[PDB]
Amino acid sequence: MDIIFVSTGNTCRSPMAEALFKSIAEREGLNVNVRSAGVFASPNGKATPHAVEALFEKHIALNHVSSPLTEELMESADLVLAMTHQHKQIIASQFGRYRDKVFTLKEYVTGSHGDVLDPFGGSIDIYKQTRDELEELLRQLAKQLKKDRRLE
Repeated sequence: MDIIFVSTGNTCRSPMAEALFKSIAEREGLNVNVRSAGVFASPNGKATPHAVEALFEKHIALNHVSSPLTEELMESADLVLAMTHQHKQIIASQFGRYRDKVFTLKEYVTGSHGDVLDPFGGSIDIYKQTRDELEELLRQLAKQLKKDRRLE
């Protein structure tokens, strides 16, 4: 029931995923704790302006503080969903004890190997396309988690 989304900087995809998923899960009455982290994150970080603007259009306020992935986070998580395969492997090399909870978002939800590509430095339309890709995956993730008895 404790889910963590992980990207590189924890400024774009992963905070977007966390905010979109919180919104979706609350609509559906899922019992989840949602967090996000970055494998190379410098905290004190806000989400990027385009990430914030992309969610703002969907009436979601992306108020976020960037955070590094910690051993404490890895331990409390039931599921760790990485944006790309490279993230998955980086997490696995640093937190090998917890590899069994780490999957890419696309592989966990769709069964397909695929990455959620980095929008950083891109235009607002790049971010809106990332938002839309994420929302689709996350709506499916929400329906799937409904069947997980770990939701208590």
